[PDB]
Amino acid sequence: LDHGARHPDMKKRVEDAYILTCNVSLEYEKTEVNSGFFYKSAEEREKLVKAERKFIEDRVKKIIELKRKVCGDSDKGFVVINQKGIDPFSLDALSKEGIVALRRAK
Amino acid sequence: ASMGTLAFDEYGRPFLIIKDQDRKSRLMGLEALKSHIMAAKAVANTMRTSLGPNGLDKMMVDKDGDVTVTNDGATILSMMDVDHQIAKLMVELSKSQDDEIGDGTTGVVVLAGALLEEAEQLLDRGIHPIRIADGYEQAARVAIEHLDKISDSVLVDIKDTEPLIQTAKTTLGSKVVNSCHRQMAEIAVNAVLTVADMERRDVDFELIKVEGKVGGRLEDTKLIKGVIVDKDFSHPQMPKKVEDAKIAILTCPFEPPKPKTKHKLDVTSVEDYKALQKYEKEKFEEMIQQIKETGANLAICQWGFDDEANHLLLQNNLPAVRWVGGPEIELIAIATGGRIVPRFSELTAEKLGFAGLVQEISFGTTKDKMLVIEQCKNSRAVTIFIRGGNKMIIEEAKRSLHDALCVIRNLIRDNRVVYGGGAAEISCALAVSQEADKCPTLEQYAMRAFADALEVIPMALSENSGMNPIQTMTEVRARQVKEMNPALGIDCLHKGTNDMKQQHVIETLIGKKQQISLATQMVRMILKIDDIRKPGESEE
Amino acid sequence: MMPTPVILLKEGTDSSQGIPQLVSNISACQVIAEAVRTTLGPRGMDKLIVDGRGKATISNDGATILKLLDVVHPAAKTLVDIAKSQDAEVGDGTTSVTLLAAEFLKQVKPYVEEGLHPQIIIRAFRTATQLAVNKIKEIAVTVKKADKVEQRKLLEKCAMTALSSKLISQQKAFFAKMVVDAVMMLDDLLQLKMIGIKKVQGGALEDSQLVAGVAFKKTFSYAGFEMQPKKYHNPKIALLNVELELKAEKDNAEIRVHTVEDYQAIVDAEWNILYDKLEKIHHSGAKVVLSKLPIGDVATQYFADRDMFCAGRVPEEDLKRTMMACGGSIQTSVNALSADVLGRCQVFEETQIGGERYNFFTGCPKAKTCTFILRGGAEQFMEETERSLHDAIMIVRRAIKNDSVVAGGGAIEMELSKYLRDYSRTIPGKQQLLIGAYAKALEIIPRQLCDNAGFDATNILNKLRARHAQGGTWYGVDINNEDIADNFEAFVWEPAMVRINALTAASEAACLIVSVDETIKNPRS
Amino acid sequence: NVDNIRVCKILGSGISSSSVLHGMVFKKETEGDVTSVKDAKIAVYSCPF
Amino acid sequence: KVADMALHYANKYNIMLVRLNSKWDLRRLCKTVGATALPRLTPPVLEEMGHCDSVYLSEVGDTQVVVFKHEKEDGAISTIVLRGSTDNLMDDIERAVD
Ligand SMILES: Nc1ncnc2c1ncn2[C@@H]1O[C@H](COP(=O)(O)OP(=O)(O)O)[C@@H](O)[C@H]1O
Ligand SMILES: Nc1ncnc2c1ncn2[C@@H]1O[C@H](COP(=O)(O)OP(=O)(O)O)[C@@H](O)[C@H]1O
Ligand SMILES: [Mg+2]
Ligand SMILES: [Mg+2]
Repeated sequence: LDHGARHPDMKKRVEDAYILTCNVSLEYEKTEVNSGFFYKSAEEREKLVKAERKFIEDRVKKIIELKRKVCGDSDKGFVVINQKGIDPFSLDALSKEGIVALRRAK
Repeated sequence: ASMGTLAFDEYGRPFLIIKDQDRKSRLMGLEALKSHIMAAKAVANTMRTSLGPNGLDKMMVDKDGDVTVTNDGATILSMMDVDHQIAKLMVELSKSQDDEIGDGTTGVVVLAGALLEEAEQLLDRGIHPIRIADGYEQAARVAIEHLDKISDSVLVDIKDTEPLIQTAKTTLGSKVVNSCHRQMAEIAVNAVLTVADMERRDVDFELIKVEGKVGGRLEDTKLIKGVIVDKDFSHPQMPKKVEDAKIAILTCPFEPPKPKTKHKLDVTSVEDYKALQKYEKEKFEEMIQQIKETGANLAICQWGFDDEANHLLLQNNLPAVRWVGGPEIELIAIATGGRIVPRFSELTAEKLGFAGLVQEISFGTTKDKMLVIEQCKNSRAVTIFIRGGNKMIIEEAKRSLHDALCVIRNLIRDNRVVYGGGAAEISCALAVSQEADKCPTLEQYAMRAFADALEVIPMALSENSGMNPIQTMTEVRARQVKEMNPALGIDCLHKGTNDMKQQHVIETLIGKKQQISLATQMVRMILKIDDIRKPGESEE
Repeated sequence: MMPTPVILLKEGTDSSQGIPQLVSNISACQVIAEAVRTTLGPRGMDKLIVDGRGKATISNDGATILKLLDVVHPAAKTLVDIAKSQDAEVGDGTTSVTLLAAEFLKQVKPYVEEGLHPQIIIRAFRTATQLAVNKIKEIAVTVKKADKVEQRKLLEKCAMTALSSKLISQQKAFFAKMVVDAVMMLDDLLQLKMIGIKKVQGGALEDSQLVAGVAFKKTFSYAGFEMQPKKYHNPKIALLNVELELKAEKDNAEIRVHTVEDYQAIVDAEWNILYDKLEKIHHSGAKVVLSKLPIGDVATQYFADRDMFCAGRVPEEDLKRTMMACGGSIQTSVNALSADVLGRCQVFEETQIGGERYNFFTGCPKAKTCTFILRGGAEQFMEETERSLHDAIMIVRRAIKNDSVVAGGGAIEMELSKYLRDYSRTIPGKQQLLIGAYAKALEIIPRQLCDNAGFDATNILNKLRARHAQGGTWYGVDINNEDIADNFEAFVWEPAMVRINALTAASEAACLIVSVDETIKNPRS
Repeated sequence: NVDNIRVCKILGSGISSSSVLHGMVFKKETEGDVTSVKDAKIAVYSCPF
Repeated sequence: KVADMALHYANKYNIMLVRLNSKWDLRRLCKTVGATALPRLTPPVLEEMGHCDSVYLSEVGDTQVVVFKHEKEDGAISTIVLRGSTDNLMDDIERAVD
């Protein structure tokens, strides 16, 4: 592939690898029906900011759960090739679990 | 004598050094000094005809064809479309003299021109320009010391204003408003003394409102110890005169309140519409009632108001004025002793200003109305209201009165005076000549040149009055030498005596000192320039 | 030359190769140096440059003159670059660097013509420069006494020497005392941004003053400002970064109400927010209020009613200087306006300064800053005064960093030339001619001083050479006496690092110019 | 790694005054009032402050 | 960017602020100090905290610079401070260094 991992802390070489070929957007997506956010205080804004990433974090967590279930050791590894982009938040979340991921594949 | 350098290499290869060097021009050495001196001499000779009581005016035309007849040297040089850099330096010198002093903007230019002419003669004789500048600097130091020595102190007390009147008259003698000479002098003195800080502090010129209106006569110009406003009463049926008015200065429009933040008031039922209409009506009624409760007689607003408030004010016997400017609001608050109130909720009787008389004034067959607020208790703001036969004399009177105000301000800052008419110049030239005798030979030429340049003011004054310059100046100098009297000058008005102390020709000492200093440093700066690099592009 | 059917480089490419282009480069450097020759020494003159816009600039500083010249010659631009480098690192001697580099090139031009290999010239320049720098470090006069009075005298003498070449040379003692006093108040870094320089038109040069505090121009006062008192005898200053106006609470804030009572409550809430900020400021005990952000008319009238002073849109640098002088803290929020965050000055006043209104903060005992107020009859007059004071300030700062001085007026360079000639007398001979040429080129500065002063350069140079050979390290050109004199006893003092940097930069520029054999100019895009 | 060697070009004092620093140099100022730290505890945020 | 309120509250707590515009410089600083570029304003944990012997503001020539200096003769990234009298000369020296 003509591209590599976009996270600086990502692993550069995986000996034994499990391949997860996916076409799921792991970056932030806007609602099709022009949602917009309404709040009245800074704490409400913080709660809305934290809760607006729940949808993507659910799929990232599903990937993490699959990773932890397949291999409970550090010997093997997961390479995630995604046809769609991955935002830096999900990239960091995946990197913290020792998963190398690729975005915007052909 | 231009194009900089042009060699194209000893080997025939291109030799390009400076961008667009083939279209640029330069001057070096004594030629640049000669050109600068020529330009400065031309400017000074043009300006020297407008010096003294017999000086003549210059009719200045701008880009758009507007015409300003004026005698102020700073204005004359500011409105000129000069292109020479030395001319721009002369204009900056005049602007500096106007800024620091406010008077003597023409003497500085003539003095600088005479100094540069004498420097031209010295350079032709073969003296380094830096030596000339140093000699001029030390001669200026000697002259300033002599001016300090021969100065006289005057009283700046309100009880006796005669020396102040004489000084203002001396300032206004050369202007066209000398037909009302003592009247303008007195109104300027009273204006400056009214708005001033007693302990020799500054005088704030923005507490003086100088406004002019065409028509009437120049003699009709008067000092109003209050505020004059271009606005009038809002309702045409409101009374045109209020006696013992209790002013209510407000900065909030007489309209329903409106939040600054983006807001939307939702009406969802007929009851909401009824409540909204009732709220608007009650807001109008309550703002009118709040204004009336304080006992005020007049209401002054800055941001205007609508029809319901206007008719409610008329119905409640409350004359009102709208759309008054911020500076005018501040002046009214200062003069009447009231406080600026941001909203009706904070309006109290203690914040109401007091004006003895508020009147609306007509100006003939013009439909124009202007409001007069005067007869204040202890007004700390003053207004000068100028009338004339045409707008041009009105502008000239404005700048002449500004000169008088600046002169009285200088007197307040420092009360030491010297006697004009060229007497101070003659005494300074004599002192410089005496000091030159004790000086070594090399700087003696610079000292003598400085003295000769100082002597140009009496010659200009005598020539402008039709007398023979050299003979009159020599006779006055001889009389000054024979008997100890530094107050002998050029009798421009032909009053029969040369004693300027008796003629009451009085000038501020700091004005003369600033004249000499500024002329000296500008002459030094011009002399130190030995190279010019103009673009030479002749751009459109 | 034969026309190739397919040419190598694009059409219009100009190439010059060999000795002729090196000679042309040397001549270009001479041309650039000639434009700044007369601006050297106490008898130097000023230059006037007019741009395309017609705004003339008048300067005695070499770096400024070179920058205002649109030099496009690739070899000539090196002189401008090294002048800027000398101005950056040292601040004085921007004419000496160019003069020395051009003199080096002129001296080695005859040897370049006769086919001498440029690497030999470069090695000779490097050797001579190292020897000269070592000699300067060795013979620089420093005193190990550690006392305030003589250190201050040294600083004042250095400032006077750096100032005795400009239009303010008549008041050089006064301005040097001002500059030394200004620099001594900077705490540890001697930051230039802590020395304010305000230019006010109109007035004599002697009317210029240095305030032990901070001063800045009045900034667009609103209505009701004239009712505020303009003098305080022990004010507390509330330095702020706060918008004191009626405004939307936030850009993306929308208020939705469906009741007239709620409408009135919202209006009263906006007014209450503004009055709460104002009341907190007032109850903080401060009397003078300054802010980066605008202060509205409502706040101005509120402060006027409390006999307080307000000023909005004060520039960042002015508030920084005010904080350094008074010892407060710029607060973006007014919720905690304690006593330790409020500035304090002995006297605050608004006065008339030459047709303008200026706010004066004086009497600060712990001030780490200052503000120059410069008076003059013209805009360019005050600009050149500011440039001269900048040169003096840089010299004084460098002398604070290290107080090693050498006599000026060409004494140091005459001594260096004598030492270099003595060294060159004891080497095989291929390097001897080049080192002797370097030593001879070191004589340009006294010669230029004599030429600008109108002396006879040859006789003065002969006397200086004889005196230096016989003995006496600090004998230079005496401008006033038409002769030579001991310039150390005449207090013509300049820091040694000025000459060190000048020699280093001139040598590097000369070596870079000599090391080029081809010039290629691609066609302009 | 070749990229681990950084070059900072500062004009004025001749190439003989060059030096090697074990760290990094940024030609920039500081936002706050504090200008020097002796026991630094750098916390790096990629997000706006 | 740095907000005004954040800057004021950092000044209140004696915290030095450095604003690196380029992400490359931020990554290099993270490498040379040993810190992790956090994506939120959360306080750093012990492992993510960066350490340096001395951080200070200084002026070299006429340019204000911020120096991250290690006392030890080791680190992930080392910098070379090039002085000179001409920009082109320093460029040539940089080419030689490369
Ligand atoms: N009544 C007078 N008699 C003699 N000389 C006078 C008289 N009034 C003014 N002068 C002189 O005329 C000169 C020019 O004054 P004026 O034209 O009013 O302003 P400026 O000094 O700007 O030209 C002054 O230097 C003053 O000495
Ligand atoms: N009073 C003096 N007598 C003799 N030489 C002086 C005197 N003051 C300055 N110089 C010399 O004039 C030279 C030029 O200094 P200056 O014109 O101030 O700045 P620059 O070096 O940038 O031209 C200096 O090398 C100094 O040695
Ligand atoms: Mg006059
Ligand atoms: Mg100098």
